[PDB]
Amino acid sequence: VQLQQSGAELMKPGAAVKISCKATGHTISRYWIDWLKQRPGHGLEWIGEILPGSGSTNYNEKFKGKATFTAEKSSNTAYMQLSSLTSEDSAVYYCAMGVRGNYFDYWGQGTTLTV
Amino acid sequence: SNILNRLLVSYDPRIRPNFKGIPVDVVVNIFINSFGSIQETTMDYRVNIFLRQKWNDPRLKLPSDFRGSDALTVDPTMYKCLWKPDLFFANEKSANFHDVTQENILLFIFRDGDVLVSMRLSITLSCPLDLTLFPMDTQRCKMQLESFGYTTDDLRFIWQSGDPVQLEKIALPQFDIKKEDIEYGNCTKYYKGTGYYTCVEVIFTLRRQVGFYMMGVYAPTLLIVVLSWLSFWINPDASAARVPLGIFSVLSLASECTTLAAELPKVSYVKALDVWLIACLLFGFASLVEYAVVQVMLNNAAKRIDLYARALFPFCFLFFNVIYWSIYL
Amino acid sequence: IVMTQSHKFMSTSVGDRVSITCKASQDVSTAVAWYQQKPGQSPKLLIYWASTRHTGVPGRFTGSGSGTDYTLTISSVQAEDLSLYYCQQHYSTPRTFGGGTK
Amino acid sequence: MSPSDFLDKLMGRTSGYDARIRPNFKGPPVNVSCNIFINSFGSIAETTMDYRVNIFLRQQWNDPRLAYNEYPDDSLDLDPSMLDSIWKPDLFFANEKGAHFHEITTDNKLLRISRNGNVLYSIRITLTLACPMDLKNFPMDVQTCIMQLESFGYTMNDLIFEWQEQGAVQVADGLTLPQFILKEEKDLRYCTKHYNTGKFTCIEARFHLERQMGYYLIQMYIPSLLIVILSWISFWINMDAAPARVGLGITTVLTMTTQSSGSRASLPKVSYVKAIDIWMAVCLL
Amino acid sequence: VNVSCNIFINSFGSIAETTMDYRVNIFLRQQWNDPRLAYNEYPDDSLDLDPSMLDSIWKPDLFFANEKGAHFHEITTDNKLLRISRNGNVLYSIRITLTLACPMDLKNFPMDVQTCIMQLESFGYTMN
Amino acid sequence: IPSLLIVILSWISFWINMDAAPARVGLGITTVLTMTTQSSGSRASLPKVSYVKAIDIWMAVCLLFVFSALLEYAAVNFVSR
Ligand SMILES: *[C@@H]1O[C@H](CO)[C@@H](O[C@@H]2O[C@H](CO)[C@@H](O[C@@H]3O[C@H](CO)[C@@H](O)[C@H](O[C@H]4O[C@H](CO)[C@@H](O)[C@H](O)[C@@H]4O[C@H]4O[C@H](CO)[C@@H](O)[C@H](O)[C@@H]4O)[C@@H]3O)[C@H](O)[C@H]2NC(C)=O)[C@H](O)[C@H]1NC(C)=O
Ligand SMILES: *[C@@H]1O[C@H](CO)[C@@H](O[C@@H]2O[C@H](CO)[C@@H](O[C@@H]3O[C@H](CO[C@H]4O[C@H](CO)[C@@H](O)[C@H](O)[C@@H]4O)[C@@H](O)[C@H](O[C@H]4O[C@H](CO)[C@@H](O)[C@H](O)[C@@H]4O)[C@@H]3O)[C@H](O)[C@H]2NC(C)=O)[C@H](O)[C@H]1NC(C)=O
Ligand SMILES: *[C@@H]1O[C@H](CO)[C@@H](O[C@@H]2O[C@H](CO)[C@@H](O[C@@H]3O[C@H](CO)[C@@H](O)[C@H](O)[C@@H]3O)[C@H](O)[C@H]2NC(C)=O)[C@H](O)[C@H]1NC(C)=O
Ligand SMILES: CCCCCCCCCCC
Ligand SMILES: CCCCCCCC
Ligand SMILES: CCCCCCC
Ligand SMILES: CCCCCCC
Ligand SMILES: CCCCCCC
Ligand SMILES: CCCCCCC
Ligand SMILES: CCCCCC
Ligand SMILES: CCCCC
Ligand SMILES: CCCCC
Ligand SMILES: CCCCC
Repeated sequence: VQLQQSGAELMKPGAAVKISCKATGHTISRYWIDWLKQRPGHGLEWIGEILPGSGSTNYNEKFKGKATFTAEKSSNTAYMQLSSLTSEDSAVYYCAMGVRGNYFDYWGQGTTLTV
Repeated sequence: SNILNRLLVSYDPRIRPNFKGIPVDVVVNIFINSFGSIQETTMDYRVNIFLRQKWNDPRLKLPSDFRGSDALTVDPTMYKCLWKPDLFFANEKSANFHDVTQENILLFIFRDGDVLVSMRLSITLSCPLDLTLFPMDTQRCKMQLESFGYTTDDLRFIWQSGDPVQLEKIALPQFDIKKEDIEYGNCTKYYKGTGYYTCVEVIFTLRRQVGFYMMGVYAPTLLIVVLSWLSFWINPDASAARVPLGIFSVLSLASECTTLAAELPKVSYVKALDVWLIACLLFGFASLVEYAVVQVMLNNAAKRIDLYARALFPFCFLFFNVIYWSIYL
Repeated sequence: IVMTQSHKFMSTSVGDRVSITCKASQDVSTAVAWYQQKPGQSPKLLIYWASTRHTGVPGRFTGSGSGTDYTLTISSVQAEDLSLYYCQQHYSTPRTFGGGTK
Repeated sequence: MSPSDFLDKLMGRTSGYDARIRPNFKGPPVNVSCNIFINSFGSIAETTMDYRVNIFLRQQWNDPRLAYNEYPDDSLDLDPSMLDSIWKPDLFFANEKGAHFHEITTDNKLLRISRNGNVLYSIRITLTLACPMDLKNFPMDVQTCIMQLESFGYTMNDLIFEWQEQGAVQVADGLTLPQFILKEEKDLRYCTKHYNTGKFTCIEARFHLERQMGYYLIQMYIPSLLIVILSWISFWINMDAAPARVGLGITTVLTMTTQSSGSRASLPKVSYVKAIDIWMAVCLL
Repeated sequence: VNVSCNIFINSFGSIAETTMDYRVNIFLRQQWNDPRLAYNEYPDDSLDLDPSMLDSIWKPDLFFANEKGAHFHEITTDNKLLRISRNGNVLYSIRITLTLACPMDLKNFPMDVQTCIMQLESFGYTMN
Repeated sequence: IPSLLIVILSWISFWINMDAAPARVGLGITTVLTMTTQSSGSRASLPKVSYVKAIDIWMAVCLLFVFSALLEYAAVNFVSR
């Protein structure tokens, strides 16, 4: 099981970027795909979760509307879209996955974002 | 224990939430655990699903002194003390609960009285089959959910706004389902004397794989019709050869007509699998009748009839394949 | 829940015993995980449920504590143990971590 | 005053209602107007001589001690679990041959007690009723399969059944039948059982089932129609072709034997002669 | 609460390629700790009990995700077992017959090799 | 073995004089009798499956060889005028 994200991203304010999480090793509609945020100076932070098959999502109350989770079983990849980018959004975004619990034992290499 | 025993006290499972107020909203959800193949003989199919229900019940509002994670996952055997929507399946011939170690039920009670119940059922739903163009057909089997004892004034269903049916991988023996229409939220039944009853249905589409029939019906039947054509190049004086060679082409075709319909429903209308067999049964019989026309010609150069028939039935038959496989496929 | 680590930076020599306190906000009582994130890589899992180890972790990492006060423990600090350590509660839905210890 | 105190004053604890005593005990018999709604009619078995039907058995009566004044509603749809502490007519199906309630996610029961006591009672039942079939002319027969709603433990001075005056039997829309076409006319007569114990109530509903001979005309007739005309070409070859001609006759006279034997797939092994086995016997001739 | 569970299969059979399933009866055992059953009254390490007492303790509600039909055995009694160790360890053995369904890949039917599974899954309790 | 025995028996048609048309053709038709029956019985207890199996490309190939056996003497009558 492995999670291969996209590359680094550079956006301007007001725009919106979509980060992918290419699940290489299992069907994407099998496990919950979690999304995290690592902003330097501060610590990590949990964005939400999406079961890529049933379209169910449980966003964090701080990221409601700011983040949108989607999936596409044509290529086994889970997407995240950040709307209304600001300077606060400068951070690294991961797509973890907890199989036997609500911990994060499978991680992605990271996707640097710089507004 | 007081997180739950303090709620069920003064709680009445015989009274729905908002008794005289608005109707009760039930957001129906389903996960297909297994999807059995269609039984053409009985017009049904066996399915194993996880029926999920999610309504509001303001008497189950958890107190302010309950932190929890977000829900109140309780003993699954505690469902007998709560109100539950009484939805049946209007198509099921014989359904079934499941208690393999104990009864398979969820019960989540969120902080705002919201309730989740996930039964685990195995339904034998009945869907009528339209066997016209039989091997190349496609059916649509329903899974109508419906309330029984509560009119639309009291109880009211509606599908999940996201993915109501959550099938992941089924891979039937000779069927397949990819994406369909979870339609007719206005499926509400009207019954004279009782009233309007809620209904919500999912009509799956089930294409049929013709691979089994291309090598079990069409393949062997095709060679037998070509087997009849061997009697055209044989010397017509050999009466005891072309005649037995032709009777085989009608006997084996007649046998295949009964062997195929023996495991199908006895629908009273010609299907695509019968137009093929009845056609091949006539090309075989026509070849044998051709010999009688040639045998009479000797009773008086009849080789011209066989010569004109050597390169006529293959043309008259291959012309059939273009017409047949273009209509039904 | 507000997980907290009251020591952003800890000092330790190679071969020491160090305890990293992650004082939870409310009572989870077992739901704690500990992560290690070397510079420029994803935080790998070390402990989950506050006392169990992950597949392929060295045996010098030991979780303890319960209720609110938790603690990670490294018996013999090697050279690779010089990185960031995150605690994490997986008891509720909003899964805060608690800053990080160095 | 409360929705729970009402059900406790109408039934249950503080009611005094006794579900063991019929309404108007030692009075006029409780007449029970009842209608049905068939959902999935079909599966008419010939080897077993029975059919399977899915119906909603609705039956109405009047229990004078269920008359309330608290709620101004005309009727009141109670919970489907409170129709176990009220009296209920104990009717069975005289030719049911197998039956079972439906209990999927809840007992499929309906209760509606009007303000004057008029009780409604709808339950979903899957029956495997038995109808003796007359196969004198099999492929073209016209059947008449019946169901009998009979009382068991009450005589006709305790419990009397009736049909709904208008629309006593109702069929679901688009209810089709393979091999059959359920005629829209349905006879509703008074069966009445006089047993060793006394007069017992009964009401049956005739169902006429005209058979669709599309199947048998393609499966049984055309193959036999073709094999018979197959042997006719034996009259054209020269008489000297002894082995070829006799081979044509032996196979055709032999194949008709297999066809006639195959004409009893699901037909019950019955004494008299049918209409399909004297087409086979004549073509065999 | 985690439950180390093991299986003892009495018999396979009726492996139907048509129905695409197989029947088996097993003795599903499963052990877990229950700290409010530890006792200091009897000096016995383990302590067998009447299976009628098995309906008053907590029990994990595991199901067979591909069971396709199952049933307890009630012949002459409940075929249930219960021994509460003196620290809380609860043993739980029950006889069960399962018509498990295993999809068969018949690409080489007469001389193939099948792999039929048995998924012991929880239903009403999440992973935490 | 039964299907193997039928393919191995249809070959005897070549061990017969080329004049016995009823013999060879009667043999080439009797052999294709049981092969269609043997092949039909091969799917007795098997589910209706789309892809081809191992036994299915055995009954079909034995059917093809037994089919070509009868098809040969139809090529001999045309030649052996
Ligand atoms: C309930 O859940 C928990 C977690 O969710 C399950 O966890 C089990 O945990 C045990 C450890 O407590 C684990 O057994 C370990 O296996 C490892 C090998 O994979 C061992 O390395 C490990 O350490 C011991 O063995 C090492 C090698 O011998 C030693 O180097 C090490 O020092 C440890 O040895 C200690 O203990 C031994 C024996 O007691 C003794 O020599 C000394 O006292 C020494 O101090 C553990 O042996 C299990 O593998 C985990 N479970 C699974 C399925 O993997 C737990 O199983 C679940 N069930 C129960 C009933 O708790
Ligand atoms: C169990 O048993 C009880 C009582 O035995 C039954 O209840 C009685 O049912 C009968 C008929 O089913 C009732 O008698 C008749 O009711 C008719 C109501 O229909 C309308 O008819 C016309 C046309 O719409 C209207 O003018 C009329 O007002 C009604 O609204 C009446 O039509 C009858 O009266 C009229 O017709 C007669 C005959 O022509 C005249 O003589 C009258 O003057 C009048 O013009 C008649 O009343 C009876 O009322 C019901 N109650 C009682 C106490 O008898 C149950 O039906 C039965 N089954 C159950 C309970 O399931
Ligand atoms: C469509 O689904 C709905 C289920 O909700 C069904 O009709 C809709 O629901 C009820 C009728 O069963 C109607 O409620 C009405 O709302 C008005 C609003 O002012 C209120 O005044 C009435 O007293 C009543 O409560 C609702 O309007 C109706 N929707 C319509 C009419 O558009 C029905 O079973 C399904 N099929 C239809 C509507 O064709
Ligand atoms: C099924 C009847 C077919 C009759 C065909 C006519 C005889 C062949 C004549 C070829 C010149
Ligand atoms: C039964 C077919 C007989 C056809 C005879 C044709 C004579 C010209
Ligand atoms: C309805 C079947 C007609 C076939 C015609 C064959 C000549
Ligand atoms: C199989 C068709 C052969 C045609 C030959 C043309 C004389
Ligand atoms: C289904 C209709 C086919 C007719 C073919 C006539 C040659
Ligand atoms: C298809 C092979 C049959 C033999 C032909 C030889 C002329
Ligand atoms: C009783 C009728 C018999 C006729 C047989 C041909
Ligand atoms: C495999 C499909 C062939 C259609 C004639
Ligand atoms: C399998 C069909 C081939 C078309 C000639
Ligand atoms: C009604 C069936 C007609 C077949 C030729």
